[PDB]
Amino acid sequence: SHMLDGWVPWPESFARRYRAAGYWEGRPLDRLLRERAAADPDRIALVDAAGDRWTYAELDRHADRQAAGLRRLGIGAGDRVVVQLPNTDAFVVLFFALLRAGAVPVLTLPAHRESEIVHVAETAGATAYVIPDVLDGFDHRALARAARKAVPSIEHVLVAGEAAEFTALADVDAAPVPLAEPDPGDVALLLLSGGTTGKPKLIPRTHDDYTYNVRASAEVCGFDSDTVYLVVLPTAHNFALACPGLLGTLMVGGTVVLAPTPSPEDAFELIEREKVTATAVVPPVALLWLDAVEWEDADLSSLRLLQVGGSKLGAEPAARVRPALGCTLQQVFGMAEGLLNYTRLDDPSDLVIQTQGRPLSPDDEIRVVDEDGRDVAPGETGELLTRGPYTLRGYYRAPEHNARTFSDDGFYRTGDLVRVLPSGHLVVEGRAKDQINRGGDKISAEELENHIMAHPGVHDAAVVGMPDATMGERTCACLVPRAGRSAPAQRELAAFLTDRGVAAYKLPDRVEVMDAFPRTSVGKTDKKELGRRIA
Ligand SMILES: Nc1ncnc2c1ncn2[C@@H]1O[C@H](COP(=O)(O)OC(=O)c2ccccc2)[C@@H](O)[C@H]1O
Ligand SMILES: [Mg+2]
Repeated sequence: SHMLDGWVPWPESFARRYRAAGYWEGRPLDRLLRERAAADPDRIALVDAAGDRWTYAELDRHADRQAAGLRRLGIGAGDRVVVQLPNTDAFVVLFFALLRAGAVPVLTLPAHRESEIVHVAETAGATAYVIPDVLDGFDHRALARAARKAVPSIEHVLVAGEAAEFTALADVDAAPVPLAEPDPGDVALLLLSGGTTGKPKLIPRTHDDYTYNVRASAEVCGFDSDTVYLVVLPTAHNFALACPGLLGTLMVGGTVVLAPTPSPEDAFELIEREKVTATAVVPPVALLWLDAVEWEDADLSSLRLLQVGGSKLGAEPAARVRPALGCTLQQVFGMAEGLLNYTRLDDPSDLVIQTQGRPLSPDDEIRVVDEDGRDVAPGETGELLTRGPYTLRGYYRAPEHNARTFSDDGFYRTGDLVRVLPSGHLVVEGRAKDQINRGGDKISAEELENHIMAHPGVHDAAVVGMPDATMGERTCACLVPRAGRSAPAQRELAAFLTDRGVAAYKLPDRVEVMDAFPRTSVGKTDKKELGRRIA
């Protein structure tokens, strides 16, 4: 019996291998803090952007108090809680308090709006929603009111700030209570995938596979008690949470330092002030920092490791990382679904510059296949399929999408196009999935098309990616105007999408209007040819 239904557990044969190999160590996710705080209670665990800092024993205690307060509210074993918080200490405490209460965090980003939040809350049948009050000029409590009208299961709303009619997250606090450990083979959290279908999809990560993700990534990244990790991406991003992210920093006893934004203004000062040794960024932020050192005077010398992932860093800026930033580059080809590829920190610089890494686990299995599903010859380009000790066997409550996306023997189809080199390192060559990668931000084309076509002037919509030198891809919305009406232009369509509740990173960069969409045989919209007609 598993505490949650709607997910697809590993076959018992694989489970026994991964336990025998020491990958699945049988420990709840919250135990990495409990254990580090018992051994190093007085070490500084967490620093925020203001300079406020907390020990391991203070983090562990506060998480115990907030787990107790959550239970006084009825948020307990197996309930799903949508979490949408900025890079604050409030997120870190709530993450471990939800785990210790038995609740399942459903992690969303600050940029997500009503469309994403309502669907994610509905799919998970979430019983609570955790928000800030106002962030980047948006009042998230308005969003929480709209979410509660569409999703009746939401009983509580916890606000990191002025809670209005809702519950203040700071008041969720009570004397610690003995709370039962969860089964380590159960789902610990739900991640939001970037998406390839009309509706976002949630990824269950179990305690055993996510601990191993964190533990093995910290080993390969040299994370130790002397690591000062700067959280530049959102705390809810798998990359900054667990690869090794903040959980890996806390697992080994380093210091987590929270950045409010990735701008040099904020990031470079925290690196100088806190003596940050490691961080992780997307390539657009990499290029910015690579530029900004020529007019910023911050001392960044404590930097030892810059991870760059989410999209492919080019070889020319990759080669600039050591001269400009004085640190080692690690390319990270990962996914919230599982498989992580890392360059090794002592790889020859050729491989750190030209490749996106090699798999994290000895039991990560890699297949590269052609259109006919057939394995390619060595060193040819095909679609990557993967199976392993921390890669999901199925999305959460998405059986139709599961039947298209995983092979009969359990291989997850990444939708990425790759080459495997003789050393085992991968080179990302492109994408088979219909998903735009806008500076690391993933845009499901089908989701956005369903949004655009709901506009009264749009009949059909085909969303196509465009190369961009600094963003990697931008978004073009190709529109067939509704019969005898005028399709909207770029600013009006963007305004319609915002009020419909679409995250701002999914707003099209460009609008193209045409009479019909190029079609292949079988009658599907040819977006390879649109990529040409719109050029
Ligand atoms: N270094 C890279 N080069 C080229 N493409 C990369 C890449 N890293 C991710 N990708 C692409 O993002 C997809 C997964 O994105 P996701 O938002 O779930 O998480 C990371 O994006 C993510 C999660 C954990 C660690 C790192 C990135 C991958 O399938 C791939 O298409
Ligand atoms: Mg340095």
